[PDB]
Amino acid sequence: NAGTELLLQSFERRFLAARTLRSFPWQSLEAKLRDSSDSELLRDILHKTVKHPVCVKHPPSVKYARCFLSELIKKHEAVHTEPLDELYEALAETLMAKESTQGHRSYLLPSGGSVTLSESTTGLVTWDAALYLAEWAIENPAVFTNRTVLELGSGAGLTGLAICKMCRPRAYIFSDCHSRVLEQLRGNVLLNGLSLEADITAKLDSPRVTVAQLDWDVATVHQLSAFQPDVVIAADVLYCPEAYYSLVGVLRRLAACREHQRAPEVYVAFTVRNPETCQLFTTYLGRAGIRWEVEPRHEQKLFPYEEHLEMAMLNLTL
Ligand SMILES: Nc1ncnc2c1ncn2[C@@H]1O[C@H](CSCC[C@H](N)C(=O)O)[C@@H](O)[C@H]1O
Repeated sequence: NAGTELLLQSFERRFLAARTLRSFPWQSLEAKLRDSSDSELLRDILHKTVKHPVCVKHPPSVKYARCFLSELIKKHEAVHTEPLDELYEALAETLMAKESTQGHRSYLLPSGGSVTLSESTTGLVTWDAALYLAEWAIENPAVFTNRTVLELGSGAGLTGLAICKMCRPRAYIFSDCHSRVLEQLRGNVLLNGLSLEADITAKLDSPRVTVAQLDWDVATVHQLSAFQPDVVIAADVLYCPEAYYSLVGVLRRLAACREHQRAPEVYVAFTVRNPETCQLFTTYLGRAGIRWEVEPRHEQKLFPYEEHLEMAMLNLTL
């Protein structure tokens, strides 16, 4: 019984997150369909995916839906041909009507809510390290509760939206330098029901959410002072070795910004796509006077990661 529930959770989370088709656990479904002639498992998969309420409100790209339903029909055809009307009617609905419009990826939260993002086809995508950092923030809510959080390179804003909906920060500052990324970020913040600080904030439960432009290369000590962060986080921001120096300079300025009172806690998570990345970043941090420790690997529970590469996260003392 436990295997079936875990399989259903896997299918739900992987379809909602629009993960790659090859990542779906088709072999466990094959075994379960071979052991039972009951199409109710396929029906439960149907209701937890294409007919899931969060999908119904924010559907993914129609291509994804039709490929998924075609492969699910193909897996249904191998076992006893008890025709399930719901699968074919749903595929009819997907195919018969509408256009591609825009895509959506949704991520479920422990509170029963969800984070819905309208990321499109490199900052316009939700990288895995964002999922990793969001999970870590969910399992360590004391770091952010009623705190001021500044994210460097928010991208689509998955991590920040998850933190705003799970850890109750006092204020959250999404920061990026690319204009289209910031536009999609504001659209995603409004899509998830969060009102910006410029707008009149209501009831003080809503965190003061701001989407500020913050280019790492020219960010001044005054501009960074203006934010007054208690925590600074970044995820998958180590794309090129040259940007290491820009990011380290930004952290340097951030510490220097408020010489009076202490420096904020800095957490940098990244996908280890090249060990040279981590080694070079650590050497630069040591040369700049920032101390660093490796945070322990946390069990990956909620979110389905795209590539399952080795994840890492550094706690930096400024
Ligand atoms: N020099 C710079 N200054 C400010 N932001 C930068 C930057 N260089 C890259 N970025 C931003 O950093 C992001 C890295 S992609 C990571 C996005 C997000 N953290 C996620 O994991 O989904 C991009 O969105 C890009 O816009």
